[PDB]
Amino acid sequence: RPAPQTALPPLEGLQADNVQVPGLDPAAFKGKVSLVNVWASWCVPCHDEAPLLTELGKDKRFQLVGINYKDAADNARRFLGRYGNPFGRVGVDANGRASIEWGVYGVPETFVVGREGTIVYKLVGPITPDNLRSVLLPQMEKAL
Repeated sequence: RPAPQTALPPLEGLQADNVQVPGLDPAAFKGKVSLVNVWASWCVPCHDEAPLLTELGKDKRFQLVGINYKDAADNARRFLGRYGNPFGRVGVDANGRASIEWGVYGVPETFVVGREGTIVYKLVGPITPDNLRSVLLPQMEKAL
């Protein structure tokens, strides 16, 4: 299905290369292979998976998008300062309403969005070394 057309404001004060990281504009999916991760600082598996996303963010073939779910800004900024920020865009979903449009049961969940802006794969639960290497990255490469 087409990715939901949800627009979300940014996480104020999150910077990359000395400029504010933008929020989520659904036009950003077209033409790219994107990973969309829905996370919160209070979520236990979200901590477990964070260092794996920081590494994946080094791979410039892909766009990484974060949806910060039901999380206070100070805590979200602490989280990304602790583990690093792998995301090129971070949208804040303070009330969870955008995540319902994405079909999110709880955090974390991860989606792969292809060049046509459609959802080609979903992972429920944390990214692990095994599902990164042998499930998610293969699907992402196929979508290129």
